[PDB]
Amino acid sequence: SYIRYSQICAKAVRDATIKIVKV
Amino acid sequence: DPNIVGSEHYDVARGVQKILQDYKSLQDIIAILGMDELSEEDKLTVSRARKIQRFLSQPFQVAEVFTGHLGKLVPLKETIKGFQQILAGEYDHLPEQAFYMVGPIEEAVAKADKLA
Amino acid sequence: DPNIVGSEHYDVARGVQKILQDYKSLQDIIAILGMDELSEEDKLTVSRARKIQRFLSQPFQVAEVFTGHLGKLVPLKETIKGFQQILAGEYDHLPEQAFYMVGPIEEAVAKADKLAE
Amino acid sequence: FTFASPTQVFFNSANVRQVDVPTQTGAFGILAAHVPTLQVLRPGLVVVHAEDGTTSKYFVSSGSVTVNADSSVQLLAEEAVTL
Amino acid sequence: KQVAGTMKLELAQYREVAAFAQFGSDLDAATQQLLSRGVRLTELLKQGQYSPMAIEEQVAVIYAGVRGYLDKLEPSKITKFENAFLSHVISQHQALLGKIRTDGKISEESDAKLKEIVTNFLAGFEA
Amino acid sequence: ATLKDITRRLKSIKNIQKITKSMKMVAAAKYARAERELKPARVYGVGLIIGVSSDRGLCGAIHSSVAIIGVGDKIRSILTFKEVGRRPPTFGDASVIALELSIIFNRFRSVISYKTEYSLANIIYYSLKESTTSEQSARMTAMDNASKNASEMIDKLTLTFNRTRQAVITKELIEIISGAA
Repeated sequence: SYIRYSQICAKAVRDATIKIVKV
Repeated sequence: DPNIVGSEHYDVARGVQKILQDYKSLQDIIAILGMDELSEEDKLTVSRARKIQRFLSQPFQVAEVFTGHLGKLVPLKETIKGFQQILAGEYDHLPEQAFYMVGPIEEAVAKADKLA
Repeated sequence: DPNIVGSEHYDVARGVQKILQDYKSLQDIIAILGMDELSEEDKLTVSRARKIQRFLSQPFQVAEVFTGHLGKLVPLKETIKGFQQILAGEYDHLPEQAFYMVGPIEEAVAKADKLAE
Repeated sequence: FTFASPTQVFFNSANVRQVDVPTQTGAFGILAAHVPTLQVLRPGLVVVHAEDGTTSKYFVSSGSVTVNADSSVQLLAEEAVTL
Repeated sequence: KQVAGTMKLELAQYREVAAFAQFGSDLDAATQQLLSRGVRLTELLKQGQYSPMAIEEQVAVIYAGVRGYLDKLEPSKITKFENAFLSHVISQHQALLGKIRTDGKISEESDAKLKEIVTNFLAGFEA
Repeated sequence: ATLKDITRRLKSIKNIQKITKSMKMVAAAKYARAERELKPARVYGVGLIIGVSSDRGLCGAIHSSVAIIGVGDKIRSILTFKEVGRRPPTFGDASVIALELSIIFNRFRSVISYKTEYSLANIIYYSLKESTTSEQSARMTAMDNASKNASEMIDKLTLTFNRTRQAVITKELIEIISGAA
């Protein structure tokens, strides 16, 4: 997915709350 | 006392009383916030208790002018049965005012039909 | 009075009283909104105040039948030091019931190990 | 031309000459008259050529660029910082 | 009369919002300021037993805070500030306190004299 | 009925009233933060049943209006995403929702009135930003109404306190007169 790719690019560019509930 | 009036009579009587005391405890939070701020457990007891309150009321034959309604005389077995069904959750879908000023449990259903 | 019991003694006494009085106003919040609403600074003072409440309590040597375990006498210098340590946050890692019904602060440390296994 | 991150908005419906944009396949310089296309971005710089000839340099990590049937472009990134 | 009149109003503005201090890190910036001025002025009114202060010493310590020099200073160390500030002015500026007392007022010269003291004292203290 | 019981009750409801009035200004300050950040969010997000709410209640008819997925722990409470409303919703939160995987949320109008690829996460972000601005302003009114209800309650108890205070004075006085006569 592109979302996973997009957030990885977000982590690198910042170098310059919700939790998972599954029944 | 279960030894005198029967085990079914006593349990229903104490059931009616338990839910009314539970409803009386929430009265403060209901007045401050609202019924909508209660949990799903509490909202269910509140709706049932409010229906039990009204089903406790009764039109009297002496008050045939003060109300304009018909006087109602309800047998014991039918009185026990009526409250027992509300406690077990059989009339949860029915509106509150249907239980207000009625005779037996059958009239609470028949009153709800007119409001449909 | 600082000029009687010492300035060290006096300041701990007022410090213990201050955090317990501040906790009382915090108790008014957690009664309605709950523990989840408090700030990280708030629940730090609450945990300390609750530990101080329990450390004020001790088993009496005439009350063997009521508390279960024997009573013990605590020296003054160890009493000032004990509460002083809790106010500094030296035992924020120790559990709450470790301070309940014990003698000096050394017994609270030993009880903390006994609650694990 | 609209350029915005979740944090701040850089341009609101320009009114601009051309914008250099990083795209998965190399780079695209979108002129006022450009074909209607939908493209996805990659880690690269955005160069905004202002209508008075001046230049604006920002950086983009990822996002999308949308140019419609008319002369309208909406560029949006996840983060855009200077410098 | 000069420093009290300002303090009276600022503490009254505080009491109308003081009952909402438990959330005092989530309100509007305007009310947060009233909370800050309130708590600092309160800490100034705290006094030790058997040690009453002369009027000229009182007005000088209230002057700090009422002019806003304690606003960006930790509430716990306001008392430690006061005792040191009072000890310094008693030792170094006997003439100033002596002038406030004799004239019975705050002259513009004494106001400026106090301003240079507190500003430079603050920077040394907050370092 | 005793003065002690009324004095205790007065302080009990006064504590509620002070807390609810303290949350009216909080939900006024947080709403101001939420609307300031909604302007750049509305211009960002333009181009299956998803319910958007929060874990934090006390916001009136917001959770009841919206009628696996489901963001906001109070929406699963009727029949999942948890830990929202406590802090303002970031894009990363809207990303995680899209990562795990036609949308219902409350759109902000004013303080009184409401209505109930890469692009998919942007809609989730748009709903999250719109929901918390709606959640906060509705909480502002909810606690304002609760602060009115608690104040009316204090007023009724104060009248009881004054009747009981008068009653105790007279009762003490009769016990003295009778004891003398």
